[PDB]
Amino acid sequence: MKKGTVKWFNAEKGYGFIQQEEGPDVFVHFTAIEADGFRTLNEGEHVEFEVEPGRGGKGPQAKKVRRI
Repeated sequence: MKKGTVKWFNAEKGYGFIQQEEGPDVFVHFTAIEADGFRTLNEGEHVEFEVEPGRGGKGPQAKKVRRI
């Protein structure tokens, strides 16, 4: 499980990328956010994402994202 602030999350297409203390590179989609309402994050806000293996096109994906 990883936690960090988001840098940008395109809701139009349904994709985004979260950044941690260092800002590696995680693949997150609108269908990967688990919140109470509209599945999406906020630019400059904190959110916990669960990097998964066979989930992200590149590898580690936010299989489980949470609003913070």
